[PDB]
Amino acid sequence: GMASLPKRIIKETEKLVSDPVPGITAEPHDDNLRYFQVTIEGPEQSPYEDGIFELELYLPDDYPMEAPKVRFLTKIYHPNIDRLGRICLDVLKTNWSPALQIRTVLLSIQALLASPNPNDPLANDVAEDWIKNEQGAKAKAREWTKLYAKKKP
Amino acid sequence: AVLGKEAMLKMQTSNVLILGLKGLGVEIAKNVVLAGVKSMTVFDPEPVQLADLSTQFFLTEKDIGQKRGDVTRAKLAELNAYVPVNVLDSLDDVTQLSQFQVVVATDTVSLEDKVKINEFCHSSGIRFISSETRGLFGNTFVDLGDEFTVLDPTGEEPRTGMVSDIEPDGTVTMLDDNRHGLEDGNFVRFSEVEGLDKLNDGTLFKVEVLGPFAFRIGSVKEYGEYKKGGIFTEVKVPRKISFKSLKQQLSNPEFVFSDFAKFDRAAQLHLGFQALHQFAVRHNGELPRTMNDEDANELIKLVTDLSVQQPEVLGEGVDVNEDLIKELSYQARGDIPGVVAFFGGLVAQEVLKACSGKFTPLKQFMYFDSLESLPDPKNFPRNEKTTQPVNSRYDNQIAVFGLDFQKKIANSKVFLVGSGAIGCEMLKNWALLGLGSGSDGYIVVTDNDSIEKSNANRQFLFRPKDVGKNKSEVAAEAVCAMNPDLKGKINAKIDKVGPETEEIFNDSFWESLDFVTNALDNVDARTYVDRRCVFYRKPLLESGTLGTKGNTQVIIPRLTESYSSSRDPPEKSIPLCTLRSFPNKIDHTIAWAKSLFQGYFTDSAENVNMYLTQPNFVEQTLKQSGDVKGVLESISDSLSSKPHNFEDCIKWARLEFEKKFNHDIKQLLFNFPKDAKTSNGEPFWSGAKRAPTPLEFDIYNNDHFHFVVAGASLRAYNYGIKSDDSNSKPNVDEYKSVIDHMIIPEFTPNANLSDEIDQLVSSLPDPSTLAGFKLEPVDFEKDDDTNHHIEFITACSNCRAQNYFIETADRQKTKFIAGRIIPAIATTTSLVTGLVNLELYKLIDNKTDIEQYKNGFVNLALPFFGFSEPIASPKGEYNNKKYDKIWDRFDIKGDIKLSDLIEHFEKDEGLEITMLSYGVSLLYASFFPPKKLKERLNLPITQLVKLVTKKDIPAHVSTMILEICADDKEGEDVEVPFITIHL
Ligand SMILES: [Cl-]
Ligand SMILES: [Cl-]
Ligand SMILES: [Cl-]
Ligand SMILES: [Cl-]
Repeated sequence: GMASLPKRIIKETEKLVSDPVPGITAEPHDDNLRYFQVTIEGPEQSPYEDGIFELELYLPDDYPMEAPKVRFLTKIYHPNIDRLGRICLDVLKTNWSPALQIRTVLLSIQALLASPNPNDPLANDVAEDWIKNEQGAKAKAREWTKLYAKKKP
Repeated sequence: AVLGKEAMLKMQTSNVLILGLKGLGVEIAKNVVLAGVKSMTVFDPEPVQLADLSTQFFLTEKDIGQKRGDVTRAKLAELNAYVPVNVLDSLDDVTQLSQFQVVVATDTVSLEDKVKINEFCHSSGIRFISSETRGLFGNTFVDLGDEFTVLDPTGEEPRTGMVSDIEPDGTVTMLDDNRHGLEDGNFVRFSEVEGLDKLNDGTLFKVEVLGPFAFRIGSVKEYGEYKKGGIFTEVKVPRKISFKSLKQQLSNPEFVFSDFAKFDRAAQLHLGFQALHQFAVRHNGELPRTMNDEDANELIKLVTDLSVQQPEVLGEGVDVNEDLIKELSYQARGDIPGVVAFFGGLVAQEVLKACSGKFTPLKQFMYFDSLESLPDPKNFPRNEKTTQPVNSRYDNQIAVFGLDFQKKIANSKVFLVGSGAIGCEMLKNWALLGLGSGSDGYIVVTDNDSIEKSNANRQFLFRPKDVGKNKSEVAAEAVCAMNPDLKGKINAKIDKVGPETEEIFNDSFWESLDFVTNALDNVDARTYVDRRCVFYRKPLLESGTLGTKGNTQVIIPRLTESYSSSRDPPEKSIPLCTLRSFPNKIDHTIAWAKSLFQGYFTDSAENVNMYLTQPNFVEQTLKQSGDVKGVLESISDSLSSKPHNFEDCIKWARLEFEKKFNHDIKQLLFNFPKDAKTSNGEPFWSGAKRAPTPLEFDIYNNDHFHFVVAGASLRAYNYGIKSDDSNSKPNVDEYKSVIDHMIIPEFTPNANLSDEIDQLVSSLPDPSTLAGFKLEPVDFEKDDDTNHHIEFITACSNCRAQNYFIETADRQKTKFIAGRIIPAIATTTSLVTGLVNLELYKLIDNKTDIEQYKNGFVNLALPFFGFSEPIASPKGEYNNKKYDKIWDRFDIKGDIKLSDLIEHFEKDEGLEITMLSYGVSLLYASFFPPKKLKERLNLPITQLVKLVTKKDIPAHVSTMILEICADDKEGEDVEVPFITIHL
């Protein structure tokens, strides 16, 4: 565990702009390094590929002993994201340590968008749609992408 | 669930007798009594003396000359109203002991009498324990007799886990990378294993741990052929153990060791302690007099002869340790609060094992010393004069440390954060130490918590008369009752230690202090105090307990790691998905039930009241709220239901039962049938996904019944149908009458088919029609059995458990899990506090050899004692200037401008500041864009902060910590300390 929380945050922010992850931006609030505004591009060859999605991220008191909090702001049709932005994410739950960092959370979310998981669902309706009616569910995800997400450059 | 009961409730068989009531005897007796037993009986006819007050906290100077056993009985009785404390009038023959189940012999009983008492107890079937303390030395001996059986060695919950694959040969592999947590030689049973039929019948299997995620069983082709699934559960099998008498053990001792680095000493002291008694025999009952070389060398000779009488104690070729035994003689008369508290907790726990049958007893001897507490003799000489008595209560501490070091203890300035269990034991140790008792010393204790009872009068400074008052105040006054020398020296505050109080606890306050001690549980307070101690370069004494486990940590400036550098990871949180739909443990159902409580009985009432009282509620909620639909649906349902009679509260609870444990489950199975296959091609309901079955309400099922009872009562509270007043021992008939006449709507799977919000708001009633209408929100009080809260959570969790075939839990176990109740027992608390007070001595001597310090860990279940050298602070180097990553920092005078700071670092240190922050606020970054950089680079730090936070400095501030990132002379990144700006 680090001796200081804001020091850790500084170290991660510098490296986020220095060595960014493609398709993802992550920038803190000047008056609160614990709140991050995030956007993720929809992965190419997926229902979401023409959209850009907004997320809030937060670091709790005991970060990095405690995983970040994440919530989608953009309305999205996904087996693992519910109406209030909450995400079931394998990295958020069981697997956390100081070794993992905001970078890894964002990579994981990006990958969840590329490869949804209705087998372990959060939005049970969308999961039913995805298992029984896959192509149609994907099409609804496309419609919602252009309907609610912002367009790419 | 509970702490320990059923077959392990033998403590209500058990009458304990304690012989000798000096400090060791009282520490033991206090711990036992607080714990709870059938009876405590004490025996010490000897008259009180001033010296006795070194560690015996229940004695005062009014008592000098009276019997110790008489003057301690009343105060020990105060501790637990459920434990009778008697005094043995006289102990004239051994058969008087037959009325007791455990007999304890402390430092006041001669070894001759210990051998006699013990032979009697062992041959009579009575458990014997003895203990002694000799300055910084100590020992204990346990003898529970011929045939003792260990039925619960560790006391911890039995490990369990889900099986993925088992072959014809053993090799049980787990599910999705999970620890079994079992050790070699453990035994396990199985359930729900498909294929291997009679492998599920309760048979045990020895476990060979071949990996952290698998283990071996053997041949299992006879039970069947594994198909899928399964759960394993550890079972602890009995272990029969034999204890040898004291006489057998004196020449053939079996040791439990107290310190890796001191293994050999145990055989030395075993002889030494014996010789001490042999010395008292020859010298008319006296011990070796202090720092006396004549008596010391007489003791060396006594031991040297005892070695030949007991060759198996040292073995072959092992020499007697003159210097060790010499120090034993020097310190024989010492009475040190830390050592006495350590052995008090340790020995009290052994007594409780002997009473209960729980845990694994000590077998059979343990020896302990803390000689590195001794100061530098150069600094503090030890001889017959410096160490001599002075007609004070501290004489038997002076006996070890000398008067000058003891005076330094008196003139120390100390800060104690927290007045809980450990805080109270700490104030007791300090009272006995006379710490902060000199004219240049003081104590500051602070705690903003109030007092409230636990179970059967726990806590030995707080009483029923004290409920509601502050912990710090009552604790300070109690220890002043124990030692008046601390009257008016305890500054008992009630402030919280954090950012919100930095003008009370400021530069001056912290810099005055000699050292800090933390007696707080939560991680936030601990990291804050730790970082203060790093900032002001103060030593910090840390401790913690978790049931029978405990630890101590020393944080030494410019020397060791801090507390935050090594703190443990917090507890796993429940994954949201498993919580919502796929529970497999009672913890999940309990957490879900708590959520439901919150929504039913607290949130809905608050929302209704806001809507009825505020005029723009609907407009505002539309403007700024993530879950608009949830809030409005809550309100509209709360107001559309409107129960007018308790009949309707019962009906509402029953309909909620149907919704949550029938319809919602049927909807879930609609989405994913029990034989539904994933896109993968495998079943959807595999692994930790247990397919539920919907419940059919049965009023004779206890959980269904109590769900209805508790929910109807709490809704009746919300809608004012019954306040805190109802004969809450209900009859099934009353509720069955209402429920059998209800029509239960059939399950409609809602696959039936801005826009929805407007319909909601159209539904809401006009508040003018609800004139004078109010909902009374519930507040979750777990420590009140009248209120139906734990009843509701238990029953709700258990019905959901019935859904997914998870085994139910009773009110007490549900209360344990739902409260996150962390155990606090008296034994471990006293012991760990004792060890902290032993490292304190090393702080007083301002020791800087890291090998002199001791971080401690204990597990009184096994029992295990272990000590370890503190970890050195990590160190680095950026431009060949090496530095201490924890403690070092940069120092800067005045409210310098940001540009001057950057330039100063380029010139003096060679650093290129890339990032700079003050607390949570980012003040400057290398990637900041031009317009941004220009407005800041020319600002003073104080104004820079005013710009970012849009709030000016409070003005009481004199110093400022700043974190930074920077590159070196090459341009590559290097690690660097923090910066202190002195205003
Ligand atoms: Cl004695
Ligand atoms: Cl076996
Ligand atoms: Cl016990
Ligand atoms: Cl003194």
